[PDB]
Amino acid sequence: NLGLDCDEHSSESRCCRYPLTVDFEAFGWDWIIAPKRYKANYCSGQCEGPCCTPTKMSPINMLYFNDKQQIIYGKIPGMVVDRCGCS
Amino acid sequence: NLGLDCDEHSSESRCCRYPLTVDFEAFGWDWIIAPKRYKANYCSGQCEGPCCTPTKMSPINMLYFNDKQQIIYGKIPGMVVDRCGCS
Repeated sequence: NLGLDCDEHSSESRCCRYPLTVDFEAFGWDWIIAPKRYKANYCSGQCEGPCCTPTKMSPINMLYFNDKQQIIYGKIPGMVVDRCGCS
Repeated sequence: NLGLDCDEHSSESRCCRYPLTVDFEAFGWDWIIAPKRYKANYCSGQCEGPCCTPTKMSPINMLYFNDKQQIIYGKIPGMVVDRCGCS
């Protein structure tokens, strides 16, 4: 398979990956220590039914408080869109 | 500029980003606690300088020992190839 990577304001119409930064403190996800922000990206474009959606995801390593007075470092899956495709 | 994202054995001749897993444990980089391996990717393909090279990079968050008996969590830049292009 083949994926496409675009900038914002590109003229590509096909299903493409675009940049997007997620900001945990902006949503009040207070229990996260780091990172406070990260580039998650997102998918958009014509698939002409099938739609443009993540076909590959990658993890990020996070430092956060849990429910049990612990601080966790852990690899959290499914956090970054690595590729977009029609499905 | 538009980037392409390939699987291994894709048959694409153009400049494209391919998957690649870096394994710190395999190279004995013993000051790194986590992650022991991660998806860095790489760039390969024809550009008809111009050479197929990374054009966007992403960090990873790492846990490691330093020179001063300390354990460090930090955002390490330039660790993941996010986009490949001809330049």
